[PDB]
Amino acid sequence: EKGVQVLLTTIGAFAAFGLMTIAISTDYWLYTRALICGGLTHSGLWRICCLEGLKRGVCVKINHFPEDTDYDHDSAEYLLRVVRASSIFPILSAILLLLGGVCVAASRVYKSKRNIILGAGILFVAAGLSNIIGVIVYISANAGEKNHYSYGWSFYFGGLSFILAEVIGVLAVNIYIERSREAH
Amino acid sequence: LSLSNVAGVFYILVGGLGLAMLVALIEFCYKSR
Amino acid sequence: VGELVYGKADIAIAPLTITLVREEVIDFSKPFMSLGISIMIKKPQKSKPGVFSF
Amino acid sequence: PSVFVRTTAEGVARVRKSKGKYAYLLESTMNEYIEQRKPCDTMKVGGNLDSKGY
Amino acid sequence: LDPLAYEIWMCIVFAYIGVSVVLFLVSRFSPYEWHSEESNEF
Ligand SMILES: NS(=O)(=O)c1cc2c(cc1Cl)N[C@H]([C@H]1C[C@H]3C=C[C@@H]1C3)NS2(=O)=O
Repeated sequence: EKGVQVLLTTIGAFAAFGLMTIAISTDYWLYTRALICGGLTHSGLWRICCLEGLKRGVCVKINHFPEDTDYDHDSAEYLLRVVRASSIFPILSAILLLLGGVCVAASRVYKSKRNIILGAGILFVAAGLSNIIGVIVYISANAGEKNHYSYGWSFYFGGLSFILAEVIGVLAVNIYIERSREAH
Repeated sequence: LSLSNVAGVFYILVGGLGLAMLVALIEFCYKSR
Repeated sequence: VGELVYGKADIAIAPLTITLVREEVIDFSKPFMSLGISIMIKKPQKSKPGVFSF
Repeated sequence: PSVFVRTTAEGVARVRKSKGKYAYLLESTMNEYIEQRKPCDTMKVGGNLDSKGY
Repeated sequence: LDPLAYEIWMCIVFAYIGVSVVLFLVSRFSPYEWHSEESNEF
């Protein structure tokens, strides 16, 4: 209600897009122990960077395709590794989030066409789903690859991005409903 | 249970949600005409 | 076999497999083990129960 | 190249250093002994193709 | 909570929210169905 929900909608859109991009890039997802350092590390999404051992603060990229005695021949495992490496589902969530924010901003321009906002809501919901999928594939890949491990602040930022995206979808749909109600 | 063991049903759930939204959009466009 | 045939050896106790051609040149004893030609490979990794395991 | 090998341990190493691209045909006794010994990175498939006795 | 690892509980919450939002949307975005007798409790 109160007609100001567009503000919260776009603020949430920009905030969640920022959180998602920050999480995709900062390389702080997994606090664990690796033989590369073995020692402590703060691996992320694209590149691993140790914090312990002879070389501290040294960052190197991770292969995602080690010699597993033809284990990469398995169709399911190969597909999972490919998706994890490309990491296209979180990217897709960010893209959909950005497009939804763009549609919401345009709504202030083309107020005649309501379908813009419905598209925005659908985009945000789909972004939430894609973020879920990215999280699932990331975790399943890590498991597939009994030590101690823990998740970094960037992962919780991704979770916040998902929650925000779904809330925004709700608000956009409510906006569209009210507008149609008052537009007969 | 790790998440690797029970991921398939999550994939199925997400596919179902996508399918539902697609179907609803299809019905929406159809009843628009 | 050369050691026994060419006099360099008097007896032999070992994982030595019988066969016709080898038996046509030297006397033999009775079997003291059972065996057979068998395959050997590297343990394939434990395939996790794939998707649709429910 | 020639799949053959000079000695048993050479075949063991080859199968354990081939990413599962090499299969070695040896007896049923040495095979089991190896299976029981660490790191136990190998296994026996199928049944004996023929029994011979030592 | 030991029988199900922490990750599964997190993703359960995520999917509960996703499903609830999707159901709300689907049931109540098409004005055609609920325009009359304004029509659904979802
Ligand atoms: N350890 S085992 O089961 O493989 C095994 C196998 C065999 C053994 C003894 C043992 Cl312990 N001796 C017999 C021999 C003994 C006498 C009986 C047969 C031969 C002559 N041959 S065998 O059948 O090849």
